[PDB]
Amino acid sequence: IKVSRRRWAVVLVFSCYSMCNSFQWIQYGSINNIFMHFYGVSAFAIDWLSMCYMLTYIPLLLPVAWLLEKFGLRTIALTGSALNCLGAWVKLGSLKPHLFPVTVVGQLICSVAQVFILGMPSRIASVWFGANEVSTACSVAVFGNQLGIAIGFLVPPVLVPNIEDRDELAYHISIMFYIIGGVATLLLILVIIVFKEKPKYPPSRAQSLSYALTASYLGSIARLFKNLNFVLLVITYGLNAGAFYALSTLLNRMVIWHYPGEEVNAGRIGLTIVIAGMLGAVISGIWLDRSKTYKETTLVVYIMTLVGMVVYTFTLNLGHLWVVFITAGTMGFFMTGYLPLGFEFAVELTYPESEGISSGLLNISAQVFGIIFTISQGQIIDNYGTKPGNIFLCVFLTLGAALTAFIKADLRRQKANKETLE
Repeated sequence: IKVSRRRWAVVLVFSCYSMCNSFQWIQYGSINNIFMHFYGVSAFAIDWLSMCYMLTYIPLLLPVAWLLEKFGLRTIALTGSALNCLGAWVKLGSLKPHLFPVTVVGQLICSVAQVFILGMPSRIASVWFGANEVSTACSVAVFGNQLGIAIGFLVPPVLVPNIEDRDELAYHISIMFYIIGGVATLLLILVIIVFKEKPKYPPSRAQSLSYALTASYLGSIARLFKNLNFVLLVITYGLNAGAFYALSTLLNRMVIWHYPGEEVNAGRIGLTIVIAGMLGAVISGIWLDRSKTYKETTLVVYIMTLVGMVVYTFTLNLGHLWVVFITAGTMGFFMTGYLPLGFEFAVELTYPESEGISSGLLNISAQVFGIIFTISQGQIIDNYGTKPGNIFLCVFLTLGAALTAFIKADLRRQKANKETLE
């Protein structure tokens, strides 16, 4: 068994166009107050450019999983990169005040490519890396996707200033679309020449066993939904992860409403939320591995997410910009840090069911609640101001905190692991 040096280039290029794809998800929500003026549509319409990523994930998750297991890894990788590249070039045809529907068509194509990209953070690690490197390679793939959102907040406010003149505003928007289109096309060329179908030699003994080994999705889903403990965890995971999508999409609307101007600083808050959360994941992941106390750390971290919202909700309008950075950073520190806790707690409760099925339900719950929260909070912000909009998320996250408390620590995988040893 020998491993090839190509394994690091495979993840590096994958994390690059996953970074580009995540940029296009939030490139409209970071400058939401600017795209409203360019196209003349309301804030609800601009939020759809960030929510169509959520909608397409729900029905396309299962077929893409079947496609990935059928046509291999390279075919899905080419499809995901080409659609991401194709969607970026379609957007450049929408550089007119009246061509908003062209933007939606272009973003929907990028929305389809999101499913083909988020489907294999882990599968790339299995095929290309040995048993020791599976854990770190899977995190690097997720590392790029999260870092794309951080770039997606900081950059658009710098490239696109708040100009009343549509004709001059279109040039600045054109620069942003050209760079993303150029990067996506440049990475699409890279995907063609590096991503191969499989490494020349197996990377680990398990992969050799996996290749030699070579029920249905609906059969598994029935059994997981019989686990009451997992059903509660699915709901609580959706409330937390969905609150992240809702707040990220509406972050520009909340910040600009209380601080006129300062579009560039609103992007910095978005970067602060993501970057702090990226540090939250590694701390929570390391702590959970060492302590192995899945139930207690899930409740403590989930409560801190509620505490983050409470301090964020009331300190946003105090009139101080720096305190928003601290409150949003702490708020984002625990929201993204809860994601590794939810995944590990779900696999622990659903043993020996496949991790892909368990993680798929959590992701679907995240997108379903992301659409509900974004729609409901948007109407509340429009009609009742931004404070009831954030309070609405605080109330729901409080409901999730109680539901998590009733989850029984049925850590059956830990029981199974010690059973094999004895």
